[PDB]
Amino acid sequence: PFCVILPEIQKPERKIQFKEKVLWTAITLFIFLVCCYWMRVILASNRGLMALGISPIVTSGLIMQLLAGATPKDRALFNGAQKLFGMTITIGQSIVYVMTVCLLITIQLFVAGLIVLLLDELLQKGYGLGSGISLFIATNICETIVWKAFSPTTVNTGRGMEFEGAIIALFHLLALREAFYRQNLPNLMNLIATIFVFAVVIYFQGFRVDLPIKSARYRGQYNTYPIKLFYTSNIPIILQSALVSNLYVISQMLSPVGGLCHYLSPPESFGSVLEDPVHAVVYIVFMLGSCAFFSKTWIEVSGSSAKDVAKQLKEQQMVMRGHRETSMVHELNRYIPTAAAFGGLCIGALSVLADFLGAIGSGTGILLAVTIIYQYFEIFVKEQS
Amino acid sequence: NTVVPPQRQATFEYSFIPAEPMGGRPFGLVINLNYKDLNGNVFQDAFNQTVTIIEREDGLDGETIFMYM
Amino acid sequence: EEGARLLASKSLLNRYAVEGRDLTLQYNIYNVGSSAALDVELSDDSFPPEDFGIVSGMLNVKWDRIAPASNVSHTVVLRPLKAGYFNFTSATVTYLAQEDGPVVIGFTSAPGQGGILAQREHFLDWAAFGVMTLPSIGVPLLLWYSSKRKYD
Amino acid sequence: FVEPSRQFVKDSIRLVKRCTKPDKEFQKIAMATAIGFAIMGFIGFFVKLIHIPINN
Repeated sequence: PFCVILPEIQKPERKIQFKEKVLWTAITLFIFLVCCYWMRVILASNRGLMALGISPIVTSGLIMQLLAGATPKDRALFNGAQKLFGMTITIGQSIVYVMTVCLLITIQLFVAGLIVLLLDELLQKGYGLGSGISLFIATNICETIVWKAFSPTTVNTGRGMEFEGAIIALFHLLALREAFYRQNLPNLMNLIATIFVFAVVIYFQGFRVDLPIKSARYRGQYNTYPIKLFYTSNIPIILQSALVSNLYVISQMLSPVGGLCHYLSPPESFGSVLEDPVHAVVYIVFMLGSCAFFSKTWIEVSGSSAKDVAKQLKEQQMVMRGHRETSMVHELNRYIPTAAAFGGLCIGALSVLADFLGAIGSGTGILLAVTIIYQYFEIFVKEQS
Repeated sequence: NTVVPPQRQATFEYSFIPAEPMGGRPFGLVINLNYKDLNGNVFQDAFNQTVTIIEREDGLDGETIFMYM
Repeated sequence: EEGARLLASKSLLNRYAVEGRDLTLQYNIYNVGSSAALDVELSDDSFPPEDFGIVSGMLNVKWDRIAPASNVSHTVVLRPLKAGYFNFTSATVTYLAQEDGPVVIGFTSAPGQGGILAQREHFLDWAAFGVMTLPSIGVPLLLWYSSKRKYD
Repeated sequence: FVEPSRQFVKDSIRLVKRCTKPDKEFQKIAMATAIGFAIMGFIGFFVKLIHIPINN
């Protein structure tokens, strides 16, 4: 009864040109990147007042929606309740920073309390660069694209000159040893391997089983219901394996590349590392099995199983050519359950191939990037006739 | 903890292999005599030396890696 | 006038020479200085008593000579007892330099383990192990050839 | 008892046989997708190269 004293915000209800979204919604992230758990950084951000602000904003929405699902009265409690947790999430990272007179440092958080709260609701309207995935692709591609520009702008030398760049250093070396030591700034060699990963993934992205579908009333044009080989967005599958990896690491750190328990760890080496295969081969086995396990369970909960798809098609009045409505499920069951199990296995195997080859971005994460950039590609092509 | 009377000498050996590549850069190699009496304090009575190496290949089998590249 | 003192490190040369081979530990010296050292001491402190036996009990050899004339003994004959895993632990070579007097405590310890299996029931061992089972090599082939001659 | 495993891989095989894949069609479809990916990556490179000149 005490929650009916907070108003909400308004939204536009008119057609908006795509140019405005592609030009304006893609900017204003520099303020968050002014400063640009190092292994754990790949989750949302790197700095520990800036913090991350990616997970908390969507977490507030998830909490409000689950509270609603646990009506104008409840509608007014949606936009108003996010401000309740908006202060909690901002102070949450700061107090964590304190544990692992310092009270004066809390003044720095004054600005950061509301920096990302305003942007949370506005970016969703328009092109569709929401769900925080637009933030992830921008920073993930950044570490790949600005990697080339780092070499000319790098001032640190270490042992060899770098202020003038390292891609072309014929005067410095020459005779010339083009096969230098790629232990720092591997910009010369990692680009060779990563482009192979880009080509292979897009090839497997286009795999799908096309199911003949027709309107239940009109004779004529036949459409196909596409069941993608992955059949699951990369974020639901890869995050469920990324989160558990992060959860494992933080647990061991509280309770691993050096001076840490090495019972479970991803392999990392130039070329190949092999002392006891009982560790390396087990890692991929648990990685592949978990991905298929995560992908197979996601469709059971996300309303994308064979049973749910048929209900969607029945609602849209779409039928198979020569099957009854009840036979929709059986034909879908021929491909849907096995595509999730095998698609999750394949995307996990692509990560292992990406990690082993040592591509840009340390292998993992680029699978998320290539899929989402493809995800908006289907919008881009269809909006251009 | 070597003990030597005056006007005599004792020989000791050390061996260092630079893990990081190096060339044309000597390091400290300072000789400090740590002799202590019953008081329990050590007085520092301290030259430098040189080291250099030419780098061609490294690793478990550097030659095959460079040939493959 | 220079250093280059004793460097008698124990290396893993063969680990297999012949059946019943007794280890012949040898010590190498490389010195160019014009001075001399005194009061050599060869002690077999760190040796495996279970797999290698020393000739003169607990070897404690004192030489105290620097001369091209001769040396007391540098061919230590370790006599093994039975086949198994042998470890080349170390060999204690200290010098009681008459110039100074205190012991130059130096012994080269290496984790070199080698396997020599039973010579009779590496090369001879594994060969004898492989040739042990005679019927399994011939009898199936004998039956195959009998079937061939009955069918051809 | 290992039969479900023998089932699963087999089903996977069937999916790969049933899935539509770019065959000549490989050239066309892969080239179009690669051109799209390259131009999108170029846009990403352009948009994320604006804050550098502050340090030079």
